[PDB]
Amino acid sequence: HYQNMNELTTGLDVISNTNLVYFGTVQKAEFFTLKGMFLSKLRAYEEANQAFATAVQIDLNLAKAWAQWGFFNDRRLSEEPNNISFASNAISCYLQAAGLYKNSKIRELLCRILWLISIDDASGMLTNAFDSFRGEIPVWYWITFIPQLLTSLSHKEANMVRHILIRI
Repeated sequence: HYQNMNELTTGLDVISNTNLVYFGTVQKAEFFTLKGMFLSKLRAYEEANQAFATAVQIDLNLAKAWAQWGFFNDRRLSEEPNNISFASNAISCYLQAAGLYKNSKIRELLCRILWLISIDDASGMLTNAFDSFRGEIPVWYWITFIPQLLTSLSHKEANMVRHILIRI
């Protein structure tokens, strides 16, 4: 039901009502994201955000929970003058959906973060939150964007691109 707009007013509650006891939380977050991302499409600012904010509490994994909150912060911050530090949340979403989402296409969100570096003026909270991650990063998957990451060396604020360059 993710397409076909008109059923989204009754596609939310038709799935948000069962929520059984599933002998383990290997799929609870994909519940609390997917109906939550039905609230991402239509303008529902608050219950999608807390639904993602509790689905991220369930496993701290299955990075589509980390991703679609990034797509929803794209849907928010594509609509306002983007001087504010509200995309630091988005770069933390794409970055902490980049590493652990393994063995599939990361080029959408990694090609997103290569643009989100250069909205940098003038808050350094973007590169501070970029520096704030610890864990795994897709060492092999940056390679395809390495021309676009070397002709972005020439611009200012490349002192965090060097962390991507150094392990390649």
